[PDB]
Amino acid sequence: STDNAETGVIEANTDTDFGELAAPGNHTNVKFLFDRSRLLNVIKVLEKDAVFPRPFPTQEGAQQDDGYFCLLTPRPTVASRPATRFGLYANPSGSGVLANTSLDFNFYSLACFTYFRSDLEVTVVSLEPDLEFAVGWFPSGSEYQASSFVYDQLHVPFHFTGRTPRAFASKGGKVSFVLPWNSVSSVLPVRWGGASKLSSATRGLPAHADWGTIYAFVPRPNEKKSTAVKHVAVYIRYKNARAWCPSMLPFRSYK
Amino acid sequence: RVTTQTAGNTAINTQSSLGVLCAYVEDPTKSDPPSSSTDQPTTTFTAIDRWYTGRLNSWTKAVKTFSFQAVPLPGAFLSRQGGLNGGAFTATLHRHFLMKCGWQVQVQCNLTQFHQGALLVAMVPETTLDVKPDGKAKSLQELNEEQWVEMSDDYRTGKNMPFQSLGTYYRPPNWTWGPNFINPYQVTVFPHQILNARTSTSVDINVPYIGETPTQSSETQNSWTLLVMVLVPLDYKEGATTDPEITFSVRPTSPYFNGLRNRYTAG
Amino acid sequence: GPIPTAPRENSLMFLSTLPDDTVPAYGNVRTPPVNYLPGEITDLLQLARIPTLMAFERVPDTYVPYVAVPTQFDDRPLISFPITLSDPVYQNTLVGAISSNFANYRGCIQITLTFCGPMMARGKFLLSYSPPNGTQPQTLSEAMQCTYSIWDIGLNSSWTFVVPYISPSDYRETRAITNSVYSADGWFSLHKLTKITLPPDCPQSPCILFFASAGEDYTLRLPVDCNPSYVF
Amino acid sequence: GPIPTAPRENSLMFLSTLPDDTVPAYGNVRTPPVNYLPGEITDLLQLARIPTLMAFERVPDTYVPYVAVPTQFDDRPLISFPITLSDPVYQNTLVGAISSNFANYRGCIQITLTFCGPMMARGKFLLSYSPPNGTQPQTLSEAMQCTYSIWDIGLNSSWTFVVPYISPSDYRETRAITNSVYSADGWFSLHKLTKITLPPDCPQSPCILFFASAGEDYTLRLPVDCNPSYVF
Amino acid sequence: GPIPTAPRENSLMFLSTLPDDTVPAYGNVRTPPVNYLPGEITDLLQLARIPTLMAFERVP
Amino acid sequence: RGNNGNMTFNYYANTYQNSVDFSTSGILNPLGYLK
Amino acid sequence: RGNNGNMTFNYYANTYQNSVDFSTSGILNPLGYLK
Amino acid sequence: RGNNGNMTFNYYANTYQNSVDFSTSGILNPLGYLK
Repeated sequence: STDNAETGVIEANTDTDFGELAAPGNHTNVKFLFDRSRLLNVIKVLEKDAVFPRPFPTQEGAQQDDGYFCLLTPRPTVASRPATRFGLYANPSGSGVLANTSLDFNFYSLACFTYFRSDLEVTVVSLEPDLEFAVGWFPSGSEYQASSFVYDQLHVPFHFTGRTPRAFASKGGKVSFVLPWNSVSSVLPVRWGGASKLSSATRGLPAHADWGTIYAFVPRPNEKKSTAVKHVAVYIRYKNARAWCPSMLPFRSYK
Repeated sequence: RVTTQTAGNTAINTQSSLGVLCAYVEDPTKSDPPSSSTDQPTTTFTAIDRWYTGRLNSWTKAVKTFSFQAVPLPGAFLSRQGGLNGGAFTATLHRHFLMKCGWQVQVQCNLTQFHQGALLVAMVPETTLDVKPDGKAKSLQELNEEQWVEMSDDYRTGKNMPFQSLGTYYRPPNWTWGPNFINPYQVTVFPHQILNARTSTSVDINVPYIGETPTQSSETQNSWTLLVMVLVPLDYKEGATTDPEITFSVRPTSPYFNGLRNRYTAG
Repeated sequence: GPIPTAPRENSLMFLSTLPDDTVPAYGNVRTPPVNYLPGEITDLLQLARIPTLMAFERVPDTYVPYVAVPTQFDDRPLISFPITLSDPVYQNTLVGAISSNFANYRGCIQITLTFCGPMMARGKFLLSYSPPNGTQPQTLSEAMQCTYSIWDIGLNSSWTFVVPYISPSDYRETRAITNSVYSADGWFSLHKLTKITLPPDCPQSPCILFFASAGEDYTLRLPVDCNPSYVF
Repeated sequence: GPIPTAPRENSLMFLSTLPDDTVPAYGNVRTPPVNYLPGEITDLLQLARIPTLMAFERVPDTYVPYVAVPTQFDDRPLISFPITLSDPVYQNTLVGAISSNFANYRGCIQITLTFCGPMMARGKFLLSYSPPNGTQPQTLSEAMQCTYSIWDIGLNSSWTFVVPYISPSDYRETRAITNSVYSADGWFSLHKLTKITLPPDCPQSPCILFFASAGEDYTLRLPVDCNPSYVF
Repeated sequence: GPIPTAPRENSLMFLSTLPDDTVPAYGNVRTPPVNYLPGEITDLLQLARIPTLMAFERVP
Repeated sequence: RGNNGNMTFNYYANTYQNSVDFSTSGILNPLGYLK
Repeated sequence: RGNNGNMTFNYYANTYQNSVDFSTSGILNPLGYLK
Repeated sequence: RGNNGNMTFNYYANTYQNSVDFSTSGILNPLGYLK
């Protein structure tokens, strides 16, 4: 029919040309679609007080504990820090240390807007049989407390106690709870183009776009360290999500 | 199809026009002062309530499909790109810390009926194309040699945006993706108009203010970016006409300013 | 006193899509208002209703989104493609991208065209839509009998062709594997009825742009998992 | 009969901040009344609103809480400090100590001064507040353009300077690590506009005392863990 | 506060004919109507009331 | 109706418990009529 | 609203269940208006 | 009042839940008055 699509705003079934007005029969709603769990990352389990990674760039011969901790955000991250370029180690054995990375494939498969906001609901699942553990979390912009104290000649890491929530699960159990949107920024920028500092900043790297941080540890004294490593899984959900402006979608190769 | 819009002491004429695209909401002009500060703000006045004009590179047959050029806002004012000179607006910008404003632009071309081709212009929000992959803004001298940006798999995948080097402690990963890819086939989602060679000459858009905070820093914000891309390569009979030119006009709307101080300096 | 109870067979189970809440841990937190942000989204159909561009293989990357009219033809449509949403031509369109993440769809697809060439040219085109058959129709004589329409170059260079929805079932699958009647729904083709008259001094070979989107009665039902292939 | 039930996935869990009570073990106990004790506290902001003293490095412990005016000057403020609550100067003030245990703050800081010297002296001072910039302003000419005020020695020897709250976000972080725009908020400085006239027989070199506190619209949001460093 | 309770002797049991429902996992799904199909059955006695044939050994 | 005993309380909503068809807007009948 | 089935009883208070913004005191609109 | 979420039902009696003193029969006041 007559129209002018160069103007952009085109008009708007078969009743117009030849109709059929098939009756309705809301599964695409933003609030409904995003309410379901999905894996985020897999992390080790602590057995003593750890040293948080230093900010980049990290020089050779720097002592720290890497592989633990994990942010709560869909945007790409590296070494438990915000990042922009997603990457992976597809190459064979090399040298140095390998940096853990994460990303929300399912979220970005339909991330067709710019700004987002919702509540987060976290849960944790163990992997090794009959494993006992616990979880700890702190808000954005805070810091992880190091060092340990002595009780009856046993070194208890400080992270056993704090004003932030703690969770103890029975042998072979699971954890779950819901946290509030606590970042300073009003909404989460899916893609950004600003700078966080007046000088020496990196374009397009947001500062406090997340929900917090999480870690896992065993309720034992530091005098009972073991050798075999342990692992833990993490899942997240979104509650009352909202979107605020259109955007693009990931490109699909034509190979 | 003949209308003129008057603002301040300057006016613009349109021999052909379809209308004005109002973007997300009706009446983008309406706005309110921010809420993340207390000091009284500075508002609009006649000195800044007017248009501004600039120039772009020429269009040549050698250009292929999907090539593009970008003009960040308001960073164009600060960089003096394309000869644009904000004057009073730039002077006021350099003497403040917080800003909030809309935008309203129009682009014109001099295509004649004896030419075939198409152009697409849109206001892509929250993008970074000006910066080189190294992590430094493209200089005015560098922007001249290359008149149009060549589309490539790297840009399509967003694999070459600025990043932070890890350091000798780690091993270099293989970068393969980033959240600022460019998808040419879907650029029409943002407000746009098709500048065909046989239907019209001038296009225009009206956009409101957006951002993840009620106000953004006035020295680094890059909310809106003006993008022009070529769909159908230019072609014409030899000897008729050569390489038309391009121009554009800008005008802020209902701005606010906060945080007075001396002139900005770096180091 | 204690209330008698009997735990069921599915206690201590974890469901990834259970419609229920969880206990709060750090409640009683306020947040800044967001009434200043315009353009809130409510349903992805709003984005699905926006036109976008298609792709084509081009002669022997080469995936230009337009088709160029040749000079001499041979009893064959200029371009034709199936109506299966898993087809390559629908890959990057918003409708195809969104639908690929759902199982069932329902409604009328919408196709829009636009001409790009010299003003003083003329011509006439024919658009066709053939439901499923044993063999894809080729000749103009065959095409004419099925549903069709005639497009005439004039002041307005754009035209919209609405594909009717006919199928033996209320819903239809979104991706085709066996090409059963439940997924495939025929073909679409473009035929040059006349010969395009290029005015003097206008060089040659105009081009046509394809615009596709969803109709006003589109719908999707069942969510599914995604393909992370785009990360590699 | 028994009521069917289904325990959830998070049974037998212990939360250190769960908002719920526990079963009593030794209830039904009375206690003596406490209506005789005056001065009950309800909110720590009441204590946060009380002025206190600051610290300064002094010339080469040496952390006297006052600043002494020199005789000859050189185009530079007598004392300046950032507006980051993690700065050393804010360590022992009540506002700094309390805020260090919370994540986000909001409101206007308050600064108060007082003069200590001979009665029959005279002078004039200038106070400045510079939002974030590429370089900290130094000269009086620069300082004058920004927000400022002039203090005159007279019958009243005390003055209060209110630091306005301007930021791109509703809330701000309490401790700075990267010095991002979300934590740092500029600098404060003191400049001697004139030369202080010491009356005869009054020896020299008066002193100034710094008083800091919280404004009337201060606020803190998120509790956090503490630092036990004070025990060592 | 917590409500006291006492699980019975037959907890965590599975019955193949227990008259009770189960928690939904993928609810909120609509289906096409079936008002166009005639001849709905309600009780198998309707089919039981229909004559049929018998069998007999016949001579060897 | 059906092998369902509970007759006091349904926790989850009907739409989330059972499917519903979308609108398009003793005594036993015999399966054979002989005019 | 949302993928929530329970419609009979909410135990914890709304303020402790969901965040709330502090006061400062079918039919689908199109995202583009063309005057 | 306090970090308590439940607002529907208290099982045990108040006397057995919290201590009680036996009878002997926004707006914030300032802790200092200057006559």
